[PDB]
Amino acid sequence: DLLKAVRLIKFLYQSNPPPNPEGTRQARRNRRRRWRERQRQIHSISERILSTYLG
Amino acid sequence: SDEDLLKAVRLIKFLYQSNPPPNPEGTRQARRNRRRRWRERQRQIHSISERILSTYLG
Repeated sequence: DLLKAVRLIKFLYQSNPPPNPEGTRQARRNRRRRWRERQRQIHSISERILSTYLG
Repeated sequence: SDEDLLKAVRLIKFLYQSNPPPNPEGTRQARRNRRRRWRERQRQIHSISERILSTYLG
């Protein structure tokens, strides 16, 4: 069952929608920064899950 | 090094934050339909988090 892995990864990517363009300069910038680090989390996790299937 | 794990746990927290419990308003039938969708999303996040953490061997 690879399918569990792929649906999980799919779900992860679905869960980080673009950040809010609106608010103060710093609310705008802080949300971009948090979006980019969540995306790094999502990538690293996804890498790790697929690595269990080795390669 | 624990970086990969703390990374996982912060994302998991975000996942749970994105599924807040509902306010019990509207028709009783809407209230129950809405708690039901919430439990299914919450269960989804729960199982996702577990597989993520089990990936770290613990």
